[PDB]
Amino acid sequence: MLSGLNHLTLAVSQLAPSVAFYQQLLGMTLHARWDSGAYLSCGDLWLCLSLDPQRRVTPPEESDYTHYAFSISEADFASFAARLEAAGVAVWKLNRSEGASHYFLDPDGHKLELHVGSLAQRLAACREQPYKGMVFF
Amino acid sequence: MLSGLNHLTLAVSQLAPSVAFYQQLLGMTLHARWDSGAYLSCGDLWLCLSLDPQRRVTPPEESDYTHYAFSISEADFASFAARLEAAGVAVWKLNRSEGASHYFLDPDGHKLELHVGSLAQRLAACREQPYKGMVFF
Ligand SMILES: CCOC(=O)c1cn[nH]c1C(F)(F)F
Ligand SMILES: CCOC(=O)c1cn[nH]c1C(F)(F)F
Ligand SMILES: [Mn+2]
Ligand SMILES: [Mn+2]
Repeated sequence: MLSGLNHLTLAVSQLAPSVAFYQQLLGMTLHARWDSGAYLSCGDLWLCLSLDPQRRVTPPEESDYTHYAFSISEADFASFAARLEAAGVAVWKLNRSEGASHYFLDPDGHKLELHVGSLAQRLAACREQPYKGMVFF
Repeated sequence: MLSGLNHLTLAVSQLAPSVAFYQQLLGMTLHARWDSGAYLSCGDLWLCLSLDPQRRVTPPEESDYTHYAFSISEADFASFAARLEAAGVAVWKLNRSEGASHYFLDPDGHKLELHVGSLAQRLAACREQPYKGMVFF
């Protein structure tokens, strides 16, 4: 069967600023780069940045809710979010509808998130403050 | 410091067919559903389906290369690809890279992939045959 995400590939319009964002600003590990892409890791996540002439820099009001959340500890969350804010990283959402999260944009408008907590923790929180019509299996 | 992918959220235009696709066709575990979304798991992956009227059913020629690859063993790959083919799931690309890959579309046109092989396997292959302009770190 399927077991886990093998990799996440993000199309990027300009490779160098995107590599810098994920490696320098977000602290991911850069393993390789080439004329048309880069491979990074974030813990056990394999991230590929793929230079794509079709990628457009997309304002958040023009894209749907598809988004990518990265895990961060409760101890590190607030200072990392504040550092992104002070660095001028654009945002896309403010209301915490799914727990402790910070919503921010990459250089091409990919919708990213810092989140504290696992799926198990989110299900437990939802039992007390469920979403409308929620059923648990 | 970021420790991995916390969750992947896909915006969907119709919740019921998307739940059917990810749970029944792709075999992911459904943990909860509410009027506007669902939580599933696939190995370590936390997947959220979020009902979003802004989601367009998007032909693959009209979206960029951003895509989501799921892990499967080599031994299971061919029968899973055949299951998708029997279900009429469209393919958006042929494999031309190392490691088995099957490139398929979800009901809204999200670009998915089945892939066999890790980042370490890819890096080893690239060291032997580097892409144009490739540098390692
Ligand atoms: C850590 C300094 O970097 C930034 O503030 C920033 C903001 N957007 N991209 C960056 C980058 F690429 F330099 F990492
Ligand atoms: C793709 C090889 O280039 C690199 O790894 C790299 C890293 N900083 N700058 C480069 C450059 F200029 F070659 F694009
Ligand atoms: Mn989220
Ligand atoms: Mn891929």
